[PDB]
Amino acid sequence: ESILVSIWQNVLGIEKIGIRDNFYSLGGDSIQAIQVVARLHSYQLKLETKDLLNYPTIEQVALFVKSTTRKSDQGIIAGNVPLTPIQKWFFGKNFTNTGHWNQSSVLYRPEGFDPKVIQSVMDKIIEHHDALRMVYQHENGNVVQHNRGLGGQLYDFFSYNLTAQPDVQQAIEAETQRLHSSMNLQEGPLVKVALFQTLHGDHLFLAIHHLVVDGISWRILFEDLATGYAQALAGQAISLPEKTDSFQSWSQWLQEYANEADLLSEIPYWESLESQAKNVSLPKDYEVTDCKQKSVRNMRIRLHPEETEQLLKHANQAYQTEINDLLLAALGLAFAEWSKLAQIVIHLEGHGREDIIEQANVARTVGWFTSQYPVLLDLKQTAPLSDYIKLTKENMRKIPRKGIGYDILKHVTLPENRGSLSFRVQPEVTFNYLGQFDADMRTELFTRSPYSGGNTLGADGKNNLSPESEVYTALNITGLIEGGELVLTFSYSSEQYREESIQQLSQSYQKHLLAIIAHCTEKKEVERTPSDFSVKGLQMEEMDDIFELLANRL
Amino acid sequence: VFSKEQVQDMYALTPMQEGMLFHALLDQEHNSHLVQMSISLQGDLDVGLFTDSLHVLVERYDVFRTLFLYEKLKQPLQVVLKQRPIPIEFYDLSACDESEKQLRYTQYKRADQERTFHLAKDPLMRVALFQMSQHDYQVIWSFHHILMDGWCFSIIFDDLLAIYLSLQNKTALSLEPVQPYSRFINWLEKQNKQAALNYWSDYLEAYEQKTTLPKKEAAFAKAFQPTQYRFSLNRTLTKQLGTIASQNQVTLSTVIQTIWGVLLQKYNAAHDVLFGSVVSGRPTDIVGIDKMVGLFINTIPFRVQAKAGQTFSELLQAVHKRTLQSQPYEHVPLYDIQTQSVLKQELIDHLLVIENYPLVEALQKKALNQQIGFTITAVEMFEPTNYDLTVMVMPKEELAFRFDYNAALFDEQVVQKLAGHLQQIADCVANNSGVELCQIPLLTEAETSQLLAKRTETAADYPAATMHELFSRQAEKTPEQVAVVFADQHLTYRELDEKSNQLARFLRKKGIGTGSLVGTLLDRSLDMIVGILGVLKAGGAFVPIDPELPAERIAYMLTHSRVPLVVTQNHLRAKVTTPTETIDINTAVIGEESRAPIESLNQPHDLFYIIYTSGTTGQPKGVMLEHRNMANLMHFTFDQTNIAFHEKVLQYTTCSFDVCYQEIFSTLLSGGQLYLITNELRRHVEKLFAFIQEKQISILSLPVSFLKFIFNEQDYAQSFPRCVKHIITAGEQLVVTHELQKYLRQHRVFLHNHYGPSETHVVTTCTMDPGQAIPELPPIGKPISNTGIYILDEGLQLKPEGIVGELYISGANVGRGYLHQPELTAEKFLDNPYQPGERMYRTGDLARWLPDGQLEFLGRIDHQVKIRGHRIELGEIESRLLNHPAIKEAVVIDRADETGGKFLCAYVVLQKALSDEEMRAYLAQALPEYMIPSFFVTLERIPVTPNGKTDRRALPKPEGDYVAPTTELEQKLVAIWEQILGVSPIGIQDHFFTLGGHSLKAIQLISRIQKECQADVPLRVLFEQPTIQALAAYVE
Ligand SMILES: *P(=O)(O)OCC(C)(C)[C@@H](O)C(=O)NCCNC(=O)Cc1ccc(C2=C3CC[C@@H](OC(=O)NCCNC(=O)CCNC(=O)[C@H](O)C(C)(C)COP(*)(=O)O)CCC[C@H]3C(C)=NN2)cc1
Ligand SMILES: Nc1ncnc2c1ncn2[C@@H]1O[C@H](COP(=O)(O)O)[C@@H](O)[C@H]1O
Repeated sequence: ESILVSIWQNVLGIEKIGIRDNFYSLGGDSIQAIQVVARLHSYQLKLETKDLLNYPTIEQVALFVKSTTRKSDQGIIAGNVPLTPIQKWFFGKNFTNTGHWNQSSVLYRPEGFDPKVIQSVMDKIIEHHDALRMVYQHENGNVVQHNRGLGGQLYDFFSYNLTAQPDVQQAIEAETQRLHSSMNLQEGPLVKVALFQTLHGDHLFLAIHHLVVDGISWRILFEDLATGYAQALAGQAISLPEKTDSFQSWSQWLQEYANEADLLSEIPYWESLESQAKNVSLPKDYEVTDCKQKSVRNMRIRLHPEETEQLLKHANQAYQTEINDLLLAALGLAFAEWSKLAQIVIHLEGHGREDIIEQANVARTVGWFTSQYPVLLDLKQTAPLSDYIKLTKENMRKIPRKGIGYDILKHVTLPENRGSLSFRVQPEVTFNYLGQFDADMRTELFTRSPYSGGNTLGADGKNNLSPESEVYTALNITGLIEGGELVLTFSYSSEQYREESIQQLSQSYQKHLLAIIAHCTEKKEVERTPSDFSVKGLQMEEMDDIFELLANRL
Repeated sequence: VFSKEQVQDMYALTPMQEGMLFHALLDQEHNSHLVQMSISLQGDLDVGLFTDSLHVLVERYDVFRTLFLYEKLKQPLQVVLKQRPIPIEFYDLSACDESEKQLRYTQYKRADQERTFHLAKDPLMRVALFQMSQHDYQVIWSFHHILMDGWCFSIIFDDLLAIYLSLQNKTALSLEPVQPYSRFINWLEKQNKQAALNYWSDYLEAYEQKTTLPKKEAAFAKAFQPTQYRFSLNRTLTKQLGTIASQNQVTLSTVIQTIWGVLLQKYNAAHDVLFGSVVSGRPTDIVGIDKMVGLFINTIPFRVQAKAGQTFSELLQAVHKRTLQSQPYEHVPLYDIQTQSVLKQELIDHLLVIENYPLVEALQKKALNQQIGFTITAVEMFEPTNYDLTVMVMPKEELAFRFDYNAALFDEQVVQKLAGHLQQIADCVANNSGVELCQIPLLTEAETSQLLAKRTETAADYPAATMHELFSRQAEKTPEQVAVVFADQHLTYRELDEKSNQLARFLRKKGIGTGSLVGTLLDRSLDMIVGILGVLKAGGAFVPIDPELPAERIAYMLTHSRVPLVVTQNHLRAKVTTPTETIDINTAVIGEESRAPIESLNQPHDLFYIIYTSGTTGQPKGVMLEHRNMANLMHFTFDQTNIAFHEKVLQYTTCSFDVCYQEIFSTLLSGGQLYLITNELRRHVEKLFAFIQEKQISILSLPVSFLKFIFNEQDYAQSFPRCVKHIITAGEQLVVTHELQKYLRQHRVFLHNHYGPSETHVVTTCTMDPGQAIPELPPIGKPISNTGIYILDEGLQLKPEGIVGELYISGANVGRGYLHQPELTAEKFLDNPYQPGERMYRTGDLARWLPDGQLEFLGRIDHQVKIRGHRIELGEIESRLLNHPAIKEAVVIDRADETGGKFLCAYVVLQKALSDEEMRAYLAQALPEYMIPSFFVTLERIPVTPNGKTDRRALPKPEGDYVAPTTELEQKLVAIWEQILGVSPIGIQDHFFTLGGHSLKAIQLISRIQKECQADVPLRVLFEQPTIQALAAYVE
């Protein structure tokens, strides 16, 4: 390539270098190679000098020139998509009426939301993001995903005027309740859209089957919708950001990664977990083994805005925890008081996307990446609160790759690789902490409809899971910040637990979380723990030795 | 006071910092580990802003605020502090005497080079400023090696000047973010360790014998004294090497490394040599690593190996490819690479370092790039240096070399010559790229002419008459005297002459003469000397045979000789089963021959004498001397030996071996008297010494086995004769026992040691010992008149004094060749390459010139044992065994297992029974564990050939190491050993590095000790005595 010739000329100094002259014959060395590569990368081309030396001719090294950044395939893509771990989990959980398992929101726009504009935007949205096209065929009694092309019928659309009814909220609620029943997973759009007109402005309902979307994917979809509507209002060509690596390729690289020995290196950790979790259990107010979503009840507890700001700004520093570490330590103490169990296991939803494949960028990728892993919280030594928060901090750091590996081993690694793993601990309890709501209210061009209804993104959403679906987890605990306050939601099945026992559990949570926020804000020093320092396998028994030796030496 | 707030970070040490922490903990004769950049600045310099800029430089780089903590840890750590100011001493001397100022400055600068950093307790930099005038400042900036590669200083000084400029111009710092050394640590933990150890174990695989350079002296003391020498190649020779490199597709560093390779080959025997190469160790895979301040510089083994037919270009290609294949793995620490090798340590003992950019010049150009008020006017550097030798090369305009060397170990003449040879190699390589490695000469004209002068010196002019003509001209001098006595019967010289004339006149009637040869299968008698001399006067060559030989071997020798005629006694006529005429020497017709002198009818040039050697051929082969060969020896023996003339000589060597005829002609032509002795009496030392003393014999000649052994036969050695004045010996590597020492010292017998292939003569060099002082392994001495002697390599090239090579022998002693199987002759016999017109014989011996001009013998080229990387002189182990009071006679051999794995074993005969350890300890007093024999075999008698040489064939095959007992007393160290080593239960006398320990696990060991107990022990202890029992001196 001419660029590479030009670098050789203006680095080796010799002019007129031929297309296959020899780097060592021209007088290169371990330094002229560095000068070539450093110069070359200015053109965004990359070349390890190992290749420049080993293939010391222009004609031979050019076969190893690369672009520094990959261009992710922005084309239209289609075809077979392997199940990801969470999709395989979904089909393996085998709900009744799987065609009604959704996420949604209701948007609002005071000045109106003209149907043709939002239609054109959703069209471009579904042209752009491929995974929203998939269908799930139940071929041969197994399941396979087909990523459809642009063969029309991207999404179902509906439009309504509610001004004839005074109680517009009830009408829009009942209609969105209707739409949730209509996901033809084998053949049809997985995105449903409805627009409700009203004198106070237009309301826009989005609903999407959960198999193809996620909270991060909703933040993306909203800000892309905002920029798309800005383009449509400006009348310019709707032109979304550069497509990041499409979910098909993520599924492929994951299936490839799922059999690498790298993941299997985690296997002794998850074994050391499961071999200890063997006798994990959770009590029930009544002996029952299945429930339906209509049996689920939820209740909320709040901290005051002052305590929420203290938790957000000051409670972390005293231990270099992050927010998750404190909420989860409080959950540990809550169960330690309420259950009086020696141990408990909690399942957490990571956002996935854990940089598992170095060439994979998914920052703009719509899909269901939610990655589930169990964690065992120790409850035996709750007395020294100074240490319980340290212990919980460290266990959260021992989890490899923040837990993306475990459900690959459960669902995708070929079963000879996955060793002794039993996979027979189940999510009786789960905890998650969302960010702020600001993923929804991210922009002023439109906002959350005051008639939001039961159609929230969160597990407090009423309509988005079908009333006949089975309750897959007994306690679902989610935290979020709104109005400047932390809101905790506890979900339970009315047939497994009664109201008084969840009022107990939720107060025994609020108590210990306020205790922890006070304790850690009052502590004015900073302490640190072995995970802070960058010494592999350093321990409390050793870090406080090193800090003893320094204090003695100096 | 300390607070936990202050620590920024911790790390495990990188392999380089691990190695340098070990090094810094090892030594305490000095702890000079340091660098002292010393920079002279003229002009205007605001010392306040300089101070500030140094404080901002120490804040900028985390590696300058690093401290290394190891005192009690499982594993050394870097601890990085958030704040740690460095000392900045300042001394305004501008008001001081020019006579004082330079002294005060020099005294300080030299004192600072002595001020050792404490790797934990002190900041690892200093700066000092001396203001010498209104516009003159000198900076001293000592720092520790462990902080950074010294060349990193070019970065640090650039940042420092940028900071100073920013402060002077009140302008924001433009410096980029620091490329953090932790970025490389991550990459070191990402990399697969075992793939690289499994490569380096392959690279070293066949490394049979360690490289050497001629160290002057043993480590009698750590008299280390850092010394230097430097030189450079001419402009043209350098750009010629550049042309070679650019034509061969290799770097100039590869050409330089190959030239140093070929040099180390020619300086050794080997075709396979390994030395340390120092490489930047910065993996190009890292982003920005060429700006990363830290410790990267690494030592790798570099191996150059050649085929015999390989051109230098073909070695260039091979060493280039071997370098590229190594590059992915050059970050591995040498302490682990050494563990991959059968040389578990001492794999490398000198370095070749190539540096395209020295720090001076590079630094000396910097401040010229900035408008600041001062100019850096000079710079110096100082670096205490590890190795005994280090060849720096700077590929400057004139390719310049420098040998940093410890002059306590290399003589300046050794290094001066080494640089001469290194230039002569480079010139040969530079003129023809395609010369064979065998054909490159090391020697300049000044050495070539000086060695060849040893042929032209000790030339001598002699009458070169025929051997029987010399006898006749002697016999006319004193014919009436008794020449020979056998049993109790004697002949005069007259009677010997008359009988020889009679027998020669008779033998000529059988056609014997110039075209003819005679077999002389005669047993010892007066008739034997008469027989020889008569056959000589018959003018044909005489072919003696030992009656004690196998009849099949006798018949082989006869038929292969094509001998028509055999002379014997009557009883031997049955031995001659061959179709050959057999003459009774007693036949009365010989009494009728005319007794007056027979005419001399063959000439000194013609064939004379033939005997049959052993060898690698299953057939014995006959080597034939010409008369000129013995005549040349006789005149030298008269001219230049202390052997007395009118003297009585014991004949001992049997007629099958040429020293017999060294006895015979040397006795007769000196006019002495041959005392013959009956064949078997050689078996009866109690009768030999009785005869010698009762006959008052004045001269003896003894095989080497007689000297080694019979003087330890205490009852007889304490009864040894004292009438003897001179002893002659030859045939085997001579060894003098402590008993033989005491006897020679008391009796002051002149011992003469002679050497020769027999294919010339078993004398062609000699030395002689007045009994005043005697080495344990005497040399084989000087060449002799009209003998040329050369130590050559496989190319027939001369090789320098002090280097080993093939001992070619030349001049008047060189025989005609082989009587039959003459097709072998052209392999062994050739013209002297350096001087046509002289014959030369290719001895299979190695030898070395000693600087005093004596010649050293090194055994056969086939037997260079090179056990487990090391060469061994078996004579040293033999010396130690033979000087044991219990051992009478002993031998050592390179045996091998039935897989072909060589091992040392000893064959021994003793005055008492004793345990294996009762001699093994007696060796361990002095001999390294690569050269103590693995097994000891007890025998009744060592097999000897009647020539007296030991026989490797007749000793029995062996039957059936460091292994040691678990003689536990306290397990504490054993538990420490077991937990660190993990590989085995540990013997209390067992060896840490033999157990697979290495330099760094030794520090892990001691750091464990000094926490698991309130104990300490200097690291050198674990290298002086690498055993658990070594710490018995330290537990209390
Ligand atoms: P291209 O090939 O040109 O290279 C790329 C560039 C960009 C040029 C890059 O390399 C660069 O910028 N250049 C850097 C400088 N020049 C070079 O090219 C490389 C170079 C480095 C250093 C020098 C000089 C040296 C050599 C450095 C030191 O060498 C030395 O003796 N080693 C340190 C001593 N420490 C040890 O203990 C040895 C290593 N550890 C061991 O394995 C020991 O054997 C143990 C510890 C005993 C093992 O324990 P146990 O298991 O046995 C110091 C010597 C001399 C210096 C000096 C003064 N001059 N330069 C030159 C070039
Ligand atoms: N005095 C001696 N010292 C050392 N080696 C000798 C001596 N005499 C003979 N040899 C060696 O033995 C071989 C010749 O043996 P021979 O021809 O039987 O004397 C050659 O390898 C010689 O180098």
